[PDB]
Amino acid sequence: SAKVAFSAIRSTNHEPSEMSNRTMIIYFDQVLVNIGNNFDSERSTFIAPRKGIYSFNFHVVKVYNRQTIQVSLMLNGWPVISAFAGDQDVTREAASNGVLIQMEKGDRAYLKLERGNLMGGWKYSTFSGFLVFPL
Amino acid sequence: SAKVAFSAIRSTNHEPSETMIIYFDQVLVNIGNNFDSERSTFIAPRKGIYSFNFHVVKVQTIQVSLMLNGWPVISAFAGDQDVTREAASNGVLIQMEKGDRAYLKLERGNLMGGWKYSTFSGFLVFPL
Amino acid sequence: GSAKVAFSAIRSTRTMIIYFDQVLVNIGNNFDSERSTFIAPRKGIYSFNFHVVKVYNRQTIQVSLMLNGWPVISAFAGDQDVTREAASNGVLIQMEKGDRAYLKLERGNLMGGWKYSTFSGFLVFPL
Ligand SMILES: *[C@@H]1O[C@H](CO)[C@@H](O)[C@H](O)[C@H]1NC(C)=O
Repeated sequence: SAKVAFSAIRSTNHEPSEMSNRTMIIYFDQVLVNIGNNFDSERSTFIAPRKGIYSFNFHVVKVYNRQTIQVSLMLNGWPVISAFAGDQDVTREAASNGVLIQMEKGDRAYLKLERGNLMGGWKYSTFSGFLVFPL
Repeated sequence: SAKVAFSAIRSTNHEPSETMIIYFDQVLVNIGNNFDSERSTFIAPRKGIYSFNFHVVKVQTIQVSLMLNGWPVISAFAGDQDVTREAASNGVLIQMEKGDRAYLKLERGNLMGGWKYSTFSGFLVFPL
Repeated sequence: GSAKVAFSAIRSTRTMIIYFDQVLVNIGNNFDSERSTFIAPRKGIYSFNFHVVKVYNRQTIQVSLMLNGWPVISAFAGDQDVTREAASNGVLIQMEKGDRAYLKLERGNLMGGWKYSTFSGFLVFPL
């Protein structure tokens, strides 16, 4: 209803599943907040419970930054915003962006690795979201 | 009044138009219409705490300062190393009055090749 | 009233706790100790975001958001040659009354200082 919020973090440097390599969906294992449980089980897809304005924020951190990576915030399979990183030799680098989106009942919001790979594991990556107000 | 929010994106790599103000053509969210027509200015409709967030993406060292009534409040920097793209990002909460104007100014550098994928967001957290 | 909790601070000109002298917003006065410290007044979901600016070029820094002396999220800037690189991250947290949230310089020393570093947070909704 009025209180919907999720907060996830990848607490581990493990490689992606070969199921996750296909779908190109970035998943998060450690869930710090899930109010209304609309952020589902390690699929890392948010299901809008009702109509309203929602906030979204992500940071995709990588240990290996050789090849460029592009992360796109998806809405029902269509990209909304994008973040860019890679082509670096650094300690750790984050591809980060945030946006507010008007959602209708049942929309799906998730992160897709449009380009690059998650070799060496993404760790300390974050994905947050909450309902600002329903409309 | 109670529910105020905006959200905009630079959807094309087009060169800037003629004031040193970074505008965004694609508006996802505008609740209350307090974010003006295809430019960067948000006008506070009531006293309260407002959230603001911006990610200005480029393709030289540019400084983006979040302006409030003509003075800078926070600043972001994007030193151009050997990269395809780079973002100057920051965010803050500000206490604002009815009539205050928050917008993004490009203090240093220029945006050529476009500032595509740059975002700007903001909403009223609670009134006062 | 009790449902309105928000703070935001910048850094202008020990336990490795980063501080932000200029306080833009403090509603409820629950951010104190001349830094990014903040005690939750009530149980609920709180938002947090921070940008720690790596001023000097050749350094590497790591900033960890702390919850009662334990890291929750980490931000990284360094091993590069770019001036004023931001170690940034954000998270929502479930917290109870008395929980302390602050920023710790986990690795490195902010050289050239840190300036235009921001640290803000607010109560999304109580529980
Ligand atoms: C998924 O792709 C990454 C990057 O190539 C690889 O390291 C990982 O092993 C792949 N997953 C599986 C299950 O092989």
